Amino acid sequence: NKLEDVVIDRNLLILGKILGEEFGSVMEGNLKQEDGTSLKVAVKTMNSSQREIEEFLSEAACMKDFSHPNVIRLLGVCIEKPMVILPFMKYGDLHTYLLYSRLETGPKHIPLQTLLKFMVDIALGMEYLSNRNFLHRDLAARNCMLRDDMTVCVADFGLSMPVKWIAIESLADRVYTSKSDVWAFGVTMWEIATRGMTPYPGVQNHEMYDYLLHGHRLKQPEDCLDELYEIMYSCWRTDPLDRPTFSVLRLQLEKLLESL
Ligand SMILES: Nc1ncnc2c1ncn2[C@@H]1O[C@H](COP(=O)(O)OP(=O)(O)O)[C@@H](O)[C@H]1O
Ligand SMILES: [Cl-]
Ligand SMILES: [Cl-]
Ligand SMILES: [Mg+2]
Repeated sequence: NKLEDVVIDRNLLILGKILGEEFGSVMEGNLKQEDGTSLKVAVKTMNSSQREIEEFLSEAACMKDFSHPNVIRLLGVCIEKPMVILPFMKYGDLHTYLLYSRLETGPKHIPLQTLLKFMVDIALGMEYLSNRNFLHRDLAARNCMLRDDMTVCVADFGLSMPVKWIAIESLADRVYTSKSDVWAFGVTMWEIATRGMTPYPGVQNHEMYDYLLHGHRLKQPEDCLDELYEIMYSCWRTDPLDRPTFSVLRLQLEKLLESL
């Protein structure tokens, strides 16, 4: 009953072109605001029990209350069939951006100081979520969005295959904790320092557990500072408990950036 303040009236929403397509489609849209003005949004669609539907609205109400510059907001949900409504980020996801920087007509070559700042943004957003015991469960550069001022925010968390982002302990069992998000953040850092390489070249998805079980990890990128590799490497320690917290990671990266 009380969790209806997360619901948006359908006729305040206009749906346009598809941005992306398995168990959902994401579309551009316009949302009319209490302001009277209209905002550009991205809309992701997704039993029929009353117990299961309240569990969704609660989670959504939770996410709508998140307010941090490095965490994307949930604007609300429309129910026709549920659709979650997020602000549209014109500059798109960090992974594509990273690939474009390696091509003419894309952003310029991204210097080290900018790549590190991206990692600090993501660490902060992750620290914010972790502080609220909210597991992300799908961190990767493709899920880090660029705001119009070029700050990075984490996205596509909560509300419920990317094998190469999944921590060893989570491959082995049905186990996902904050330390698994930390593993994923290391992979995301590696994606950023490689300017968008797919993790583990030469390793196939189905080989990933055997490969990790043998103690192999993502290799240091060619010209990336030893200090930076040490930080990402600590994210993949076999024992989840030996991995640093996000608060620890975030300060390590700030101090590294500050040193340059
Ligand atoms: N809030 C948003 N604003 C703008 N584009 C978005 C937003 N959320 C997702 N997208 C884009 O829509 C497409 C589909 O997103 P998604 O289904 O989350 O796929 P992916 O697996 O690439 O992250 C992607 O290209 C993604 O970058
Ligand atoms: Cl590549
Ligand atoms: Cl590798
Ligand atoms: Mg996504």
